[PDB]
Amino acid sequence: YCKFEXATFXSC
Repeated sequence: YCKFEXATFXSC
């Protein structure tokens, strides 16, 4: 899986 912040994603 990949982590995200909605519209601020910056992981995975």
